[PDB]
Amino acid sequence: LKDAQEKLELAEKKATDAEADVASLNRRIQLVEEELDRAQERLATALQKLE
Amino acid sequence: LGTRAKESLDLRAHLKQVKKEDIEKENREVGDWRKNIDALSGMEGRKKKFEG
Repeated sequence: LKDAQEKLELAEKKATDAEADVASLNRRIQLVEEELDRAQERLATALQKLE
Repeated sequence: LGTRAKESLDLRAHLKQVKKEDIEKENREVGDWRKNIDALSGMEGRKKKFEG
């Protein structure tokens, strides 16, 4: 039980940590993708202007 | 004949002035505004509120 207790607590902490990491990284990837797309639209504007 | 011909040019000089000197009133409107960038710096918000 005590062994099971420690196993359970450690696994739960590890799981919550991984979840928080992946969620925040998902937010980051969203932000960087927004950067990319908005920059692409700037690229299109510039292309039209130059042509 | 020369004076009569030059009279029309002198008259058209005023029209030329009205055409040209007046557009000098302002020409900086071609100057564009700031249009600053974020560079992934203006991202300091969470999924808390979106309607406002």
